[PDB]
Amino acid sequence: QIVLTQSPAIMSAFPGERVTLTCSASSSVRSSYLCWYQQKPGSSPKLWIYSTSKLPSGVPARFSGSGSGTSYSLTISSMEAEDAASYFCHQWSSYPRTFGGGTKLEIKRADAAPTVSIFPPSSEQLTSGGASVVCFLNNFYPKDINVKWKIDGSERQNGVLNSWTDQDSKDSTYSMSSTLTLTKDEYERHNSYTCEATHKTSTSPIVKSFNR
Amino acid sequence: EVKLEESGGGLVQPGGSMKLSCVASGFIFSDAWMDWVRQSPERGLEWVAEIRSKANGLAPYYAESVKGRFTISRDDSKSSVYLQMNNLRSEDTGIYYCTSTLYYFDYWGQGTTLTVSSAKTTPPSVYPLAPGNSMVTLGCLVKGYFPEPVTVTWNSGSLSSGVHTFPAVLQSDLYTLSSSVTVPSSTWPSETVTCNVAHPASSTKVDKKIVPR
Repeated sequence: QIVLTQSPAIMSAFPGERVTLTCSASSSVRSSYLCWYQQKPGSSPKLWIYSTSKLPSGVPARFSGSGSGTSYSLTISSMEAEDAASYFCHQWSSYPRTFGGGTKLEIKRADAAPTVSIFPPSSEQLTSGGASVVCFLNNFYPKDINVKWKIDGSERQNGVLNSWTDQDSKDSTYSMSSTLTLTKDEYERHNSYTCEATHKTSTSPIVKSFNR
Repeated sequence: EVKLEESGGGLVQPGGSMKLSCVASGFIFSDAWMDWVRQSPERGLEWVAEIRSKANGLAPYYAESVKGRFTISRDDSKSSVYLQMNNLRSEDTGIYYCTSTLYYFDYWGQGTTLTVSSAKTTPPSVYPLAPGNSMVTLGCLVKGYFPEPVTVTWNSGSLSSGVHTFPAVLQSDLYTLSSSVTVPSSTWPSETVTCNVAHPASSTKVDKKIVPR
């Protein structure tokens, strides 16, 4: 089977910069049957380049492709925000048909502080017996960021689950959710709850809090 | 227009069987080659099976990991392609896409999720997230469901900007996610904000209204 290798797996580029993604094949691939798919979050992969270098309808003209034998490449003449997505190379020259591991192409932008929002356990959850405190850190850059919790001033760390979104398509920012799960008893024993966000390259954190 | 409607997904116990169906419309189905592709968090994006047009010999091809257990077939008179799966294993879990190829042009369906697990279908608990400035952020917490996925919209999709729906995380063998929406204060609570949470595997839908505390 023809194994397709896409290195590196993550790549970043400034707006307007020329970008090139590579696809290495273990054995020769006929150029007519080497294609590239683009996938954005929440959507199926779309054929983006066919027959090594040809563009289907709807694909912007700044995209191009080249290569032969075992080495192929996709090129963006000028990186744009809507080009941040996953890209897979694919061959159907020899069966089994195979895909590359994919490359997440992201676009650089200006640093942004996260909008932080904290939410207490709803009464519907308290009726059932649990208590989840939610904290959203929305629209920040870069992706590196830290979050911490405090209960009545005491620093918390256990029972915390985090989830990151992909880079947004319009403002190129990231978002994160931090959920602290506790029992109804433990939540009722305390009153003050605090979620704060800190970027290691900064001192002033963004703090939100509430009282039960 | 070109359309591939997929069905037959859901949860199945290991060793069970299931048939994925794909109904094509908007082209000459008998001229197209049909393919099934799988995308999973642990096996990446992998081709599953292919069946060619009648004029091309109608030959089927299979990936090695499914050869013998999967059978791809097509009914041209019903413009449909099927993937019948026996002895399903945990490795077969993922989003299956039905695709059609005419000339070099390839079209993919939206995909349906197949989950092979011994765990039972569990509907989610949907909890509102109301706060306790010029813009406010509301949310919905979807906790304790199985299997994937759940879909979250806001105000039946009319609230599309400023929406962040986060990937599901695994907690106590169940899935949990949250969705946030940011709106101007002039719109809420003067006008209602409701999250629509759909979990197809349990045939559940919750329309949770975010009332102020």
